[PDB]
Amino acid sequence: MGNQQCNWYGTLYPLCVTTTNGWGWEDQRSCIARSTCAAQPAPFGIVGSG
Repeated sequence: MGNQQCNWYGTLYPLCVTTTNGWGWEDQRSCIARSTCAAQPAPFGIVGSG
């Protein structure tokens, strides 16, 4: 397991790489596109430990 996360201005969201083309939905929850997920500035960005 090794996916990127979306520290969304504080909250957390799973990244939607297939919907990396904007906001998407997956994992029975809402996923945020790749850059829209993490590409955002700090403290926004890729979350997770690895």
